[PDB]
Amino acid sequence: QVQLVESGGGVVQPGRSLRLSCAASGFTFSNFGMHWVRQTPDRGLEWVAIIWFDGSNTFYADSVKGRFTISRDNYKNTLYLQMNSLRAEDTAVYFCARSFYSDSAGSLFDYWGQGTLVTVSSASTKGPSVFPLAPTAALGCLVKDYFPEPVTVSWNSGALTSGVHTFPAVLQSSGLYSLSSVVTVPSSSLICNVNHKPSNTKVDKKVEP
Amino acid sequence: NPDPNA
Amino acid sequence: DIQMTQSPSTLSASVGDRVTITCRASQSISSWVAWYQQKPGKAPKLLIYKASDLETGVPSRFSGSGSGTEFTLTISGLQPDDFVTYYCLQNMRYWTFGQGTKVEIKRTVAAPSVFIFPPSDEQLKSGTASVVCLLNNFYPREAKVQWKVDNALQSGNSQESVTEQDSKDSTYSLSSTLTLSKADYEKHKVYACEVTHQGLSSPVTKSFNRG
Repeated sequence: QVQLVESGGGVVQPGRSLRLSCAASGFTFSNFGMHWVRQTPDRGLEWVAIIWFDGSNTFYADSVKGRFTISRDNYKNTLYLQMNSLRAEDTAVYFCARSFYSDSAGSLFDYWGQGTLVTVSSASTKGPSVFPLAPTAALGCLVKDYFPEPVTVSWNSGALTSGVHTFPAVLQSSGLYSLSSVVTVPSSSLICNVNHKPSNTKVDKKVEP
Repeated sequence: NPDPNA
Repeated sequence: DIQMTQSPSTLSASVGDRVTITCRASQSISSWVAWYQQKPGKAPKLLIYKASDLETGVPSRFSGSGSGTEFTLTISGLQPDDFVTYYCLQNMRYWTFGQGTKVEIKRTVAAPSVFIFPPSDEQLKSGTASVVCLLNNFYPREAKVQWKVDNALQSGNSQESVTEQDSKDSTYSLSSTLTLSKADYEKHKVYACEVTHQGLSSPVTKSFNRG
């Protein structure tokens, strides 16, 4: 089947550069135009660039003209996106998208990649500080001051699943994320597993009243 | 939007 | 450019309902409108193209109509797997998406279970103080939280987030974090969290004397 796999995402300092790749397989890459499309939590789906099958034509969204460049390798079957002068507005998930054209449908998208996150920030990678939220009875953990996302929280090593709420993180004024994870117990009280991939941090904290 | 394929 | 706006932003219905999402263009685009569906964490999926043409393999309950500036997507008989987000796209000159419409499961009103958490001591010796207020399993999603320190409102010093609608309760949960310095924290004593929700006949407050 068709497969598009993005790679190259990561944290970029404002004004610096970054390149994204997209490995295509399961079809003839050289016959289809390719797109890049990005998505922001609060701005929606924004089309970035399109390249022809033979790379002859190429068009960009106005917000990236002069900074971005879409290329293509019709031998290694890979789509590329060179991103210069990155701004904060560029922080989003960047999707690879194969073009679909018919005489009735026009140019569209059909097969997408899994997406890859690009974070334009001035922060350094840092491990999270795990503080306990001590107690029809509520308890939890506080995952504070980590960068970049994501963190992974589990309770009792994936056993205590019922009644758990791991909340979406928030970006604080320092530029570091913070996150809450709560769980309800039957008041007959008798450990959160925070794992931060970038900082290689694994913290396990016990919550007693 | 023209046809970007072959 | 051409702008795309969908109405409403959030749709509330039950399984089996017939719902309609409306998409309006800033200029006439004839029938160059497609409809995509995005599930959480996954990529968009094509459902309708050319305003009213159903993409291969898409169930027949999905249906689209429209020409010129206004366009409608209709789901006759909502299925459980359909309570996600739906975008409209124009493909006349380049490509512009709408803002998206979340289809949400309608449920009976449920008041939140409010909990307040004092700052951890390991955090207090570090310099900062975080006070978490938990609003557990409520419906609808609209809620108001206000922080009170010695009966004094707190503006610009708290952040909150809400979980996804629960696949087993169709409820929501909120957590607000009030962030104060250790000097400002040990200056006062009564830290309270006031919650206003439709299920509450009166605002609820969970306090904790500093100790």
